[PDB]
Amino acid sequence: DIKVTPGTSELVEQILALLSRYLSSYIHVLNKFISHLRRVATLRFERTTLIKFVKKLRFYNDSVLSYNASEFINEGKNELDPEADSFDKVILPIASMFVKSVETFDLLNYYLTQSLQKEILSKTLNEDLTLTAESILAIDDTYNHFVKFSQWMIESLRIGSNLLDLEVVQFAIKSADEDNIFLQEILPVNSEEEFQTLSAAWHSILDGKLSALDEEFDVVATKW
Amino acid sequence: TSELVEQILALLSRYLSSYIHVLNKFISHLRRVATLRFERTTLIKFVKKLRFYNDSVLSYNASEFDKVILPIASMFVKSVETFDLLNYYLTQSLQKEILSKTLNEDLTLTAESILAIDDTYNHFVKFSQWMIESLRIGSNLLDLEVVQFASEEEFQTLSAAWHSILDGKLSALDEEFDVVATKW
Repeated sequence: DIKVTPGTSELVEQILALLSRYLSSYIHVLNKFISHLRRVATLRFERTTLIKFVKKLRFYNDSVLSYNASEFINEGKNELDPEADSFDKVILPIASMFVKSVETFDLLNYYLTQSLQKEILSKTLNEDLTLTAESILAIDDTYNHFVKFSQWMIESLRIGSNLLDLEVVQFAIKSADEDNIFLQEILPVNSEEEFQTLSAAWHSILDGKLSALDEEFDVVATKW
Repeated sequence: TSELVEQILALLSRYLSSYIHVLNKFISHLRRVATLRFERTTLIKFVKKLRFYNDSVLSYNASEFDKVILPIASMFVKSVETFDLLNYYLTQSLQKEILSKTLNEDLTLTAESILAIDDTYNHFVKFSQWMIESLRIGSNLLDLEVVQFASEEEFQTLSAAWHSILDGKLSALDEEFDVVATKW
């Protein structure tokens, strides 16, 4: 139904630029932490795990920044009947990349803010090596908003399926055995113009979450 | 084509269920090794995600162009990059940590289970790469990390050969999994 226009490739690159900024922010703070952890001999193997996760995030970020949206977008001259790309089809690969990246950040956040924190305390007692409570809060907040953004893109285009579902959203749903961001906070709507508007609002909400994250990340890296 | 997508997804479900099975057993056995408490919790996080993917795939009923291929390729890519993270944690970092904390080999993986884990992974990577490239749906957003460092009958025919190769690998894997589980 909805067809791509000559502004679509721009919109896709702006959406992907947010993901690059989210990936680049972790790359930056974890590069700094991994470098500091060279001095702590008992965290040798946690350090190699974090380096694994960083290599992956850099891989995703390098892929996002290499994507030439134009290559994958066939416009018309003005709705070339059978050949202008459908909008939902142009967004699907982007939503797919968001979903895969969100599920990585779910695993990495849990390692970095739960498991590792306890392990660092258990091995060293050293609160200087831990994240601040405000950084964990900002990590969780940003993650929840990228998850909701991703749900928003997918459901507003009706491109959703079991294969594009996020763990945390399905978990919140299934917790229907009884400020509820993922939940029956539903969504509906209806043209590329209307998509562009809501994605302009989301861009601004995500850009604010990311500046806050960066600020907390700058503060914690003070300790190192 | 419908029963072909169900065949491809079933291989993915078998790969996922096989890890779910052996890690559920590992996690149980770690239940009372206090020095391994927070490692056990990270494994539980990974298993919960593999369970989630598996349930997703099993619930998916093939009944719906780009809007069929791409969610499926997307699922394989996302599953593979996860097993890439989990294999590294499970066969490298955690193995060393286990040796460092316990001082013995009673909880480690066999050298053979590790070879099987890596062999299956490498075959799922080549399989995923083969499908995506042959179906000409490749993009930076579907690339696999590891592939960076390292014709109408066509699809049907190679699918068949891969289904046979993978079925074997999966069977070898699950063999080595039973072997390490008896070791514990």
